[PDB]
Amino acid sequence: SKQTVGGVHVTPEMLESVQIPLEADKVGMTPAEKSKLVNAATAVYIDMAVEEMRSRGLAPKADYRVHWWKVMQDFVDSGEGQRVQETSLTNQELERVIAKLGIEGEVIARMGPEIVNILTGKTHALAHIMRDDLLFRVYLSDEGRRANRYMAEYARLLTSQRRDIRILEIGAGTGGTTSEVLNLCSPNGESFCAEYMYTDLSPGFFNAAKTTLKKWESHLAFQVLNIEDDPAGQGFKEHTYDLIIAANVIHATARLTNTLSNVHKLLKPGGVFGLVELTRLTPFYNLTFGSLSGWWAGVDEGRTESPLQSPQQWNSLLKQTGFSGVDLAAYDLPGPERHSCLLLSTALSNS
Ligand SMILES: Nc1ncnc2c1ncn2[C@@H]1O[C@H](CSCC[C@H](N)C(=O)O)[C@@H](O)[C@H]1O
Repeated sequence: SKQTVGGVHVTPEMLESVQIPLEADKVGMTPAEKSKLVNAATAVYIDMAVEEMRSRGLAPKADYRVHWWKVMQDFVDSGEGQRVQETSLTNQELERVIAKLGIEGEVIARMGPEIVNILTGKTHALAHIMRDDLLFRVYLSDEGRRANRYMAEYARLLTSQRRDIRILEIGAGTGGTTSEVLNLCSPNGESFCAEYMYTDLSPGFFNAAKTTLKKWESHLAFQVLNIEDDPAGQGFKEHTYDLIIAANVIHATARLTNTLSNVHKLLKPGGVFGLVELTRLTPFYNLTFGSLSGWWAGVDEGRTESPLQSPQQWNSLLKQTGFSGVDLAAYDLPGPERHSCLLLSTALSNS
């Protein structure tokens, strides 16, 4: 179609058609069926927790966790729980599945039975999910690998055809997306751009990232960046970057227009914003991330069921914050059971 983004030809189909190693293929069932199941195991635990809270006359600690509780209650009371009646599992069937689901079934086995403990404050959700780096592997899991691959693939296209590209990654964390990007853009550790600014809210990640990304360490710079705050005030050079990568982070901010405006301050006009985001809430994500305070960062501006936005919503937000909107959307899967995407947008001069 000759569609271009950031000056290179790319299409949704070009990215979405890529098939990559995923545990669901290897386990191996179809994504839509598994999505039914990975989410299927969660529905059981959600239902149990809601039933247990109510029967025991318990209420959650009076903080963000009540929002989590509300979502689980609605999931059950809306009748959505029963529909998920359609899939019945004996307690034998349930555990038998989970052993096969690698990272995902495993978070369910970890977190599912701890829902009441988290709600009532007997279990520290973050510490709990982080043990054995389970949270970090969740990012590496099949759940988000395809969207990360979309991003890496676009970065490769960009860096292979254009030289001296400057990249900044927001919320790089332990480098799950980064690792995919670097592996495609610099398969042999060769220099491939003029700058890769590795950033996160917390510098605590940087040490492990350097080790994880050792093959590329001399090409990476590391700096703290709270994207909720003015980037210039944080020692960054405004409007110098050609590509910004933000995987699974932008939603975790308090006010999306403020965050996007800050992203804009970093990009050159014509610069590309690579946004990797979940497209919608699923019970599994509610279970997995809903227990964490960061999930509820947007409640004050109405993101009260989850921090997430649909692609259409991101499109509008982008247009209001100096971007072109969604130039390209690539989804992990086709149909209703899709849950993640890459959104590419172009920074526009406000002048
Ligand atoms: N306000 C903020 N500014 C910059 N980073 C933030 C942030 N709030 C949360 N983050 C970071 O965003 C990351 C989200 S987890 C995503 C990790 C990685 N991008 C991946 O996809 O695999 C965390 O490391 C967290 O520290």
